[PDB]
Amino acid sequence: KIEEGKLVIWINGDKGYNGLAEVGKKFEKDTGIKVTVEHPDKLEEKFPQVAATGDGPDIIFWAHDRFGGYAQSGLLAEITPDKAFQDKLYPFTWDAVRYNGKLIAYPIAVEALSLIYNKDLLPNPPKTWEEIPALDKELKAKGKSALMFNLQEPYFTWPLIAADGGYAFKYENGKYDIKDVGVDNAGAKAGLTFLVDLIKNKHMNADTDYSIAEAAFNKGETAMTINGPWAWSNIDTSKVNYGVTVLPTFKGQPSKPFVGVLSAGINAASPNKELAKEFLENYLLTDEGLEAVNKDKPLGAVALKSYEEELAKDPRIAATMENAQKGEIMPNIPQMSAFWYAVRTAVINAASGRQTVDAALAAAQTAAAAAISPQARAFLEQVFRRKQSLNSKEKEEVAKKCGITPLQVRVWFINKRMRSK
Repeated sequence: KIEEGKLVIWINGDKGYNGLAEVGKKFEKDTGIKVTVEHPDKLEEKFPQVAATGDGPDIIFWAHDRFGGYAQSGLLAEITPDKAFQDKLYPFTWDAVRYNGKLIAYPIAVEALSLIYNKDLLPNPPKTWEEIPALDKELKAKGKSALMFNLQEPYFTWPLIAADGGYAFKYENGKYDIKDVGVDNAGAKAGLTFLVDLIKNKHMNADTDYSIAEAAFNKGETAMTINGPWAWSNIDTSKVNYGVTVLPTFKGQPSKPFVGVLSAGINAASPNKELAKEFLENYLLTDEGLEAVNKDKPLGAVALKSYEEELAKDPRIAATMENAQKGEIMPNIPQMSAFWYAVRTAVINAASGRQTVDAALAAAQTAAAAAISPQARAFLEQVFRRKQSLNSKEKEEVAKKCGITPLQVRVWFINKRMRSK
């Protein structure tokens, strides 16, 4: 589908989509072409599902880590800005959206998590994770808690897991080794054990999610939280007097948040590629365009040099970049999705007691390193249960929705049907 003559954009609900729509209005006013902005739930999972059949938005916004998978599946159109335009954004942001030699998206913002604390409840935030238990005990005696953050998404817990040595994929020569995962090494175990101990010792609740953590902090119930710039807006309206700073250290090591580059990709099936290019290059990626988005929900640090250097005057932005500096820009390779799913499961199981820390991370390593991820395998079985044979078109479709190779799909089905007698 995807109607030619207009632009449909998808951006996560925690971002300034209303601000983005304002940029869209400007675009429509100048060009006459309508821009509709939508914020579907689980949009990063839905995109492959719809784009696999040539449908979906013309433009998709998400951190660069999901884009290598999309590009590998041929769901993203190559972008080719002139050197003049590329010079307007930091070289490392273009690097983040380069896959197999091709730029596959326009960098927008550089996202990194930071420690957010209530200045009135804690004028001096802890420098180490180790201090949190004792700090929490004190606050509890006052009917308050020390720390609350989303424990359901590995994005928020990864900074601690990686602090003492945990890593996603090993960067050997000049590439990531998809078979060398570091979610089960000494550093990862130490990090996760500390997190589980916090929950075990009633310093945090295993079911605390994004909404719960945000409500408690903006209510003055907890002294600290971990989140990104997009959340500053709601805190401002809460009147809570907060500060944004470097994340606590662990075992004397800095927390290492995975840094994401919020980027805009163009659907390979879009019949509005030139219009998408014009919108992104001439309207959004301008000081005026980004400011409009920022006004709705803070983008944090950005890729556009001219705007980043103005934002740099803001201490919350310096804090964001300081944390970004301590962590690392995440890989954009296809396997990142399996990685995230693996850590998500491990943290949830370790925190609930379904698995010991060692058992949880052992399974995480296997899951993240698997040639066919558990998610992909599950999808394959669902399809197989309905049809044990697929033609070329169907195989291509399944692969795209799957985030796996067409040959992988083909051989899996063959192996699945093999018999001996």
